[PDB]
Amino acid sequence: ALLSFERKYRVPGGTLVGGNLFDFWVGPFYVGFFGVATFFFAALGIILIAWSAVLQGTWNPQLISVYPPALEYGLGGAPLAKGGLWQIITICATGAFVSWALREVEICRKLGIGYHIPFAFAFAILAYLTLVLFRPVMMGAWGYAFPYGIWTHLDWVSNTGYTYGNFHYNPAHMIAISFFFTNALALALHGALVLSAANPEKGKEMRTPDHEDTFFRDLVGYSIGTLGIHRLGLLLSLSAVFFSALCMIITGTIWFDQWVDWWQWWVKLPWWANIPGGING
Amino acid sequence: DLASLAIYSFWIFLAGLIYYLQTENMREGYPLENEDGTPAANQGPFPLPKPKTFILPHGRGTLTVPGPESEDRPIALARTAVSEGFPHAPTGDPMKDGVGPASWVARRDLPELDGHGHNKIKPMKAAAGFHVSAGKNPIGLPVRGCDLEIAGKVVDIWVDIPEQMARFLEVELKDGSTRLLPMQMVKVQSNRVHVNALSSDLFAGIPTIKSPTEVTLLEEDKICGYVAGGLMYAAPKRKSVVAAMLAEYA
Amino acid sequence: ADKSDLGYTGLTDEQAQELHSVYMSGLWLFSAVAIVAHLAVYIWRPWF
Amino acid sequence: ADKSDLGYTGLTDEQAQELHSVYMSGLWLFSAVAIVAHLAVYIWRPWF
Amino acid sequence: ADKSDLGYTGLTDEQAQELHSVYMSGLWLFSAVAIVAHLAVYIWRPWF
Amino acid sequence: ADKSDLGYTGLTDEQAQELHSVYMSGLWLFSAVAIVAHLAVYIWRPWF
Amino acid sequence: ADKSDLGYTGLTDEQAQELHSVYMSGLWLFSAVAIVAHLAVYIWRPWF
Amino acid sequence: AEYQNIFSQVQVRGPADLGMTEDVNLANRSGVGPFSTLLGWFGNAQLGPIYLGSLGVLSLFSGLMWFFTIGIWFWYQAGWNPAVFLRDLFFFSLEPPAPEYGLSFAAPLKEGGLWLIASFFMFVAVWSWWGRTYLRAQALGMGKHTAWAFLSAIWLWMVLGFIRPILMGSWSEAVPYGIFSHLDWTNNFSLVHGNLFYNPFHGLSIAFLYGSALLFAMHGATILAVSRFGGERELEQIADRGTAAERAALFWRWTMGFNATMEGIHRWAIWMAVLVTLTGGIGILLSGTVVDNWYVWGQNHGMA
Amino acid sequence: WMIFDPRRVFVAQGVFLFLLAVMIHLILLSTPSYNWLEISAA
Amino acid sequence: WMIFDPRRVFVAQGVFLFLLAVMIHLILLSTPSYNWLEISAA
Amino acid sequence: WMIFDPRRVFVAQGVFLFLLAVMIHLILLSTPSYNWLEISAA
Amino acid sequence: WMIFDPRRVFVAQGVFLFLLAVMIHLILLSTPSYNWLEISAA
Amino acid sequence: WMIFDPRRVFVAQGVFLFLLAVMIHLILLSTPSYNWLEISAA
Amino acid sequence: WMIFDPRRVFVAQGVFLFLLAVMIHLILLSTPSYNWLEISAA
Amino acid sequence: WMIFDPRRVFVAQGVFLFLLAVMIHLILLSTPSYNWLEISAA
Ligand code: BCL
Ligand code: BCL
Ligand code: BCL
Ligand SMILES: CC[C@H]1c2cc3[nH]c4c(c3C)C(=O)[C@H](C(=O)OC)c4c3nc(cc4[nH]c(cc(n2)[C@@H]1C)c(C(C)=O)c4C)[C@@H](C)[C@@H]3CCC(=O)OC/C=C(\C)CCC[C@H](C)CCC[C@H](C)CCCC(C)C
Ligand SMILES: CC[C@H]1c2cc3[nH]c4c(c3C)C(=O)[C@H](C(=O)OC)c4c3nc(cc4[nH]c(cc(n2)[C@@H]1C)c(C(C)=O)c4C)[C@@H](C)[C@@H]3CCC(=O)OC/C=C(\C)CCC[C@H](C)CCC[C@H](C)CCCC(C)C
Ligand SMILES: COC(C)(C)C/C=C/C(C)=C/C=C/C(C)=C/C=C/C(C)=C\C=C\C=C(C)\C=C\C=C(/C)CC/C=C(\C)CCC=C(C)C
Ligand SMILES: [Fe+2]
Repeated sequence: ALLSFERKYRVPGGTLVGGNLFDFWVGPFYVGFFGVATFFFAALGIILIAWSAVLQGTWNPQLISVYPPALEYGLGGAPLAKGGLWQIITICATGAFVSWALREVEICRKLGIGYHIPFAFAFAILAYLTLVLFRPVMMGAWGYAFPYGIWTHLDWVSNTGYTYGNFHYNPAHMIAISFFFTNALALALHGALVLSAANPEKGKEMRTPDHEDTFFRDLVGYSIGTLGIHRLGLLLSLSAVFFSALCMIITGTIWFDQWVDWWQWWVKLPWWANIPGGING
Repeated sequence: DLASLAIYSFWIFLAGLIYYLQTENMREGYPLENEDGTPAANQGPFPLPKPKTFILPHGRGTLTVPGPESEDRPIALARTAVSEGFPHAPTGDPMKDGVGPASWVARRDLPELDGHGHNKIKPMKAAAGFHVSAGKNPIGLPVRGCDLEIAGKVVDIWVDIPEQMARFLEVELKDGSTRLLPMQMVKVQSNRVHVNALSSDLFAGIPTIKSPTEVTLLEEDKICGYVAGGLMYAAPKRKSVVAAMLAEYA
Repeated sequence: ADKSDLGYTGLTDEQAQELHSVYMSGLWLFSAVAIVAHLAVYIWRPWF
Repeated sequence: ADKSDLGYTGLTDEQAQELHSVYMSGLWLFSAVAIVAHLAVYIWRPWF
Repeated sequence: ADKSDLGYTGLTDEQAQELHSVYMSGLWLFSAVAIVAHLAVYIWRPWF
Repeated sequence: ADKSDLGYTGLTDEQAQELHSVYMSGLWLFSAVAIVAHLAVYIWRPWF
Repeated sequence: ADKSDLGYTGLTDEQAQELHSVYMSGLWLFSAVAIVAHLAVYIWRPWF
Repeated sequence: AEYQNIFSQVQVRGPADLGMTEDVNLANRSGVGPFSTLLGWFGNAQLGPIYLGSLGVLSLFSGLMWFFTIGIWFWYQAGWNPAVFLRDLFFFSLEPPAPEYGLSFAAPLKEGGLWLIASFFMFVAVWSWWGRTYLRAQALGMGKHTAWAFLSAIWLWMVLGFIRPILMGSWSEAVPYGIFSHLDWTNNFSLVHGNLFYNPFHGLSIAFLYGSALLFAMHGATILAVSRFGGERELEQIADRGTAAERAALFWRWTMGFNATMEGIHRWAIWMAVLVTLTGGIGILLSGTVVDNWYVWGQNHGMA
Repeated sequence: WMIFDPRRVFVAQGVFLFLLAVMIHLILLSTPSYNWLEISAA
Repeated sequence: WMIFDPRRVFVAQGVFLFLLAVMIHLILLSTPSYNWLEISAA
Repeated sequence: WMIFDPRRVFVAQGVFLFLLAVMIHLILLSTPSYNWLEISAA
Repeated sequence: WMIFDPRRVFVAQGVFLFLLAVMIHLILLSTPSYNWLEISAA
Repeated sequence: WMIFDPRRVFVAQGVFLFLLAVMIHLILLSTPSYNWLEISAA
Repeated sequence: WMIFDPRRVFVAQGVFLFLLAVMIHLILLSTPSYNWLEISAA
Repeated sequence: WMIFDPRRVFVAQGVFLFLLAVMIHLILLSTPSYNWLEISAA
């Protein structure tokens, strides 16, 4: 199936060196060179919810668990359901993260829409990596990792997330939250910055980008335009992750101690050194 | 209320919100049409809605949307696979019949209007707002195409007000017959420009803007689409292009 | 050769010596021949 | 240039030399290779 | 041409024929049939 | 046509015939049918 | 239609026609009915 | 001094122009704000104007005494020196009337005093800035959706220290005031209620903040990506469908399996909006008058 | 001539009757001193 | 001048009174002794 | 000019009977010394 | 009429009954009574 | 338009009746009395 | 007719069966009670 | 060339044997009861 204007856009290529051997449009979906790759990755991956459903216990993805290896086995493998079989799921996950963000280029080079999209999933490629590769290779073994589940890695983040006291004292974490609540801060007015002009209240003539400049300059004193808030969505939604992968690339591997004990490096200053002031005083 | 109540006014009132939302994103484009002009396979589980009345910003008519969807504009792809699926290929050269990577559309002859009573995009010789009167000022320098050779000379800027921005970079030919080219692809460093899209002997194939000051919404389709035409094919196959089109960083 | 209108394609006999000659391979090797696998099934083992 | 009739492309004579030598040979070079290999698969090890 | 004022249309008195003879008389099904299911729940069983 | 003064619009013909006709037939019911619910509440059953 | 600055519209001398024909006639029942409702409050039941 | 014309953006500044005129105002907006022309070749560069009426500065004032009330309870312990203030600009604290006081405002300045003023004024700052986004879309001829994602946003503000701490009846049931005091409070509502993981109303609100970046990681990408063509102008791409609904409307259907209308890409983006603090306001109006310990919720309505 | 009229009468009429009653209902609905529907037998 | 008149005349009249009234009508009912609607009873 | 003549004394004066007034009302209400409404039986 | 095959019947429709068949061969192996080849040791 | 035909029955309808079948089974296969599969011995 | 012969008839069977055989092995390895190397570990 | 020799099997089969090499290195080098080089301490 294809759209009405999807007539002129149909042209073979996009893929690199080898030919148009893999680029057949199966339905509404694109099966380029990384299309059948993800077909190979998505077919094996549904079984990885069902494998440790006979080794760890339950058959329902409520408590299904293929645990990460232990902490100290070294630079190597593991048991199985408790690491070994866990060690196989990732290169599919990530091998499928990759075969997706780069099958887009077989459409990007196919037409001529920009290459800033093999990229906004690469802050998701550099956000799931920081929990599977970036951490547990150095402190001992692959045992420093989370479980894949949907209720297993839940009681892994809270009642097992106060190893560093409270994680709010974690400054970049809290800056990578000074970056996150600001994502829907600028989707809430921009997802409503194109809605109510052809549908004003009912009947009225449509607005142009000069009413935008009498509504938002009549809002919050800053009107960078309409191309300043798509440079104000891709500024809300990619970086709360490098300020979290930096809230953790120096947390646990260097600071497996209380980050509530980090906020006593601030009160130590020669000026007010030997001085208890307020609350502290 | 209770411990088991409120999660049900939700598994229902919102279990059709991917349903109600999808159709509202499936206005334009649909219905689905085949590879010729034919009531196609179908639409989907979220079929297209029958549109409501659309009032336009400068009295451009009763253009309901989804609107015109048929085969008005010329298309030229020689159907390789008569079966629906396998792609199609242009007749002669793909940058003359306008098929593949270079796209456009036929619209009405009323350009984009703002609210002052005037058009949207004008050159610097159509708005004496900001000028040149201090030091030495760069609005007039030579360029280079993707063939790695000089292409022309750009000496002007199409100004903007509401966005205070820019949309085109006008090229003074040897003659004067107008040409155009987009804005974001560009990659200028020092004293000469480099574009990596079109070769320097395929710039006249870019339509002369009917007016050197006006861009009608009809014209603003190929004029920012021919460069996309050269982002797919270019360029088979051997030697310099391999050290030009591939690699790079930005 | 390109087409225009409903409901090509289509069409014929690109539909007659083609579409008739491949679809029944997916509608017999799995319709009545799938009841030939029912052989070692209908008796093994619904009845214990 | 593209042609007309049934069916293209192609390519007579290639209904019994292309769509029967690398198409119907698959109904043999593995379909029967299963039947022989299963004599060393079906009994390992469903019976303990 | 375009109509005069609010409401137009309207109109006068298309308001008092197609929206004042069934919008206030037929809409008494919203007033009459409702008490049928309200005289059954007025105090049954707010009074066991 | 744009009129100079208030209300126009308006518009007399559509002001006192559109906003006063159902005013003793509009602003005389909501200050009455609401009291029907009131006079059936003050006595039943605030008193213990 | 607008004249100039300070201040339209409007309007002289419709300002007294607007905001003293109903802004000092009906808006004084804001102190002829509310002050009538003041009475059930001034000493009932501050002073019992 | 001249404004230059550098290499590859590009830009041209703006003389003396504002916006539109209908139901707004004339002699209220102040002088033409001075322009920040400092490498303003990327986005825009234009300060002013601003609707400085009584529908906006009621929040400048009511926010300021929300800003100064916890302020005169952030210098109270320092030692009356400017050394300890910026030293503990966060270590300082202030809590509302105690978990035993509640419905009476009889509390003096000390134990729990300067909580009763900050919010009281803020009450007509937030609520007087719900309607600086709801009626300035009426000064022209637009809609009201801009503060209907805001009525949903002040739905989470409708439970924290408002509706629950009055029915139940106490001010400790509202949020302490500071910069860390409430961070030692976001984990309070966690553990006292037996952890809110099996509370999929607080957790789906989460689940509606994990769809703000599944919805703006790519919008900020593709609208910047189909902009060489003409997809930056979001005010001429819907009813007169340009080629930006062709490089961005064939791009995603092939990929993930569906695309969207140039108008409908603002219909999901405000549906992962009016559902974040809205499913948060419910999932925090369902926490305190339903089942406190949510571990004793999500095993009887979860596994049992 | 500064704000609106037509919008307030069909949609903003609600924030006067409904969202002023439906929230004040469940207050006097939960009160024992009234009950009506919770009268039954007590 | 700076302002018009005859439109916000229905919103400074319809709902403006209750903005003051809603924050003041409920500083009195909290007392179990007053109530006037709860005590006129037993 | 600028100083809102038919405005600030109509609407901004109609709310400064709430800006100046009610912020000091909710303090001397629950003061035992004055009371005048909270003396009760003792 | 319409519809397509030469593309679909080679790499598309084969994963429809494959979406129907192998998704339920697993299940007849989870049950501790059916199984048909699982319970062999005992 | 509105409702076409020759694509739904091939890859969608085969998994619509199946989708209408699946959310029915795992309750009647697991009701306090019914089941009709595992139990055949006793 | 159509489809492919010099393109997609030797590759719609290579990684296609690898997408249906070698990843089907992982089901008969999701066992550790059968298994052709995990029989001893029971 | 029917199959593609210097494409599908010169750097795409060298990782096709690399396909079935190291994924099993995390099953057979794994297993909770084998090792035979790691436990040189217990
Ligand atoms: C003790 C409780 C602590 C705390 C416990 C933790 C723990 C533990 C962690 C964090 C982490 C983070 N916390 Mg914290 N955190 C707290 C509460 C919060 C609050 C809040 C307002 O309550 C916020 C806003 C945050 C925000 C943050 C960020 C700084 C950081 C998130 C990184 C991340 O997710 O990127 C990663 C991005 C991704 C994983 C997306 C990748 C996308 C991939 C490529 C695609 C997947 C496809 C998928 C498999 C398919 C599914 C789709 C199906 C097809 C349908 N935390 C409190 C203070 N928080 C994480 C961190 O800092 O490390 C980086 C972390 O581990
Ligand atoms: C034990 C740890 C628990 C947990 C503990 C809690 C607790 C406790 C809570 C949350 C709550 C939430 N959690 Mg949690 N949470 C967990 C995991 C997470 C993770 C994650 C690790 O992925 C994240 C990112 C979050 C973050 C979130 C949010 C989704 C949700 C509250 C939204 C919010 O902050 O709105 C806040 C926004 C507002 C309140 C509106 C603000 C707007 C105001 C009204 C405007 C003010 C006007 C003013 C004048 C403006 C002045 C501006 C000037 C001009 C400068 N949680 C784990 C499972 N979480 C909160 C909740 O509500 O649950 C649903 C909550 O209480
Ligand atoms: C970062 C700190 C914690 C953590 C913090 C939280 C918090 C807080 C939440 C989640 C939630 C979820 N987490 Mg988590 N999560 C972690 C690790 C991950 C990782 C990873 C591998 O790095 C990923 C990809 C995810 C993403 C996920 C989803 C599975 C789930 C819902 C996401 C959502 O609604 O937002 C947008 C994402 C989507 C819309 C994608 C859909 C994701 C779905 C649910 C996963 C698909 C699996 C599917 C069932 C398998 C199908 C395969 C076959 C068809 C059978 N989390 C770590 C351990 N995560 C939310 C939840 O509760 O789930 C309901 C939630 O509130
Ligand atoms: C800062 C980067 C942010 C981001 C951006 C982003 N995500 C993106 C994209 C972008 C630009 C896409 O273009 C792509 C998309 O399709 O749009 C939604 C996508 C996407 N984000 C997704 C999910 C997702 N993104 C998340 C986060 C983020 N995405 C970040 C916030 C999260 C959370 C909440 O952490 C989730 C759950 C997918 C819907 C989609 C990725 C599509 C894709 O690449 O598919 C490949 C996968 C397969 C082929 C399946 C094979 C995998 C195996 C078979 C099993 C995998 C095992 C694994 C453990 C899965 C378990 C999932 C959960 C249980 C954890
Ligand atoms: C759907 C949920 C998302 C959301 C939605 C949302 N937020 C919104 C809105 C919406 C619809 C708005 O309409 C409103 C807005 O206008 O956005 C810009 C807003 C807003 N959300 C904001 C923040 C915010 N967003 C948040 C998050 C979210 N909001 C979610 C992502 C949060 C969280 C997580 O709690 C916060 C805190 C603000 C940017 C804005 C609220 C505007 C407002 O109410 O402010 C009123 C103005 C003042 C109080 C001015 C006073 C300034 C200071 C208080 C005084 C000190 C400075 C002063 C200058 C002193 C100097 C003296 C001078 C006189 C010299
Ligand atoms: C140099 O310093 C100077 C002199 C300038 C002063 C500085 C002051 C400082 C330090 C200001 C700091 C301000 C900051 C950073 C505040 C941070 C606040 C944070 C992080 C969160 C606050 C959230 C808001 C909350 C918890 C408010 C909750 C209140 C409600 C939900 C409703 C309240 C309603 C009440 C109290 C009822 C009142 C209404 C009626 C009708 C009685
Ligand atoms: Fe937008």
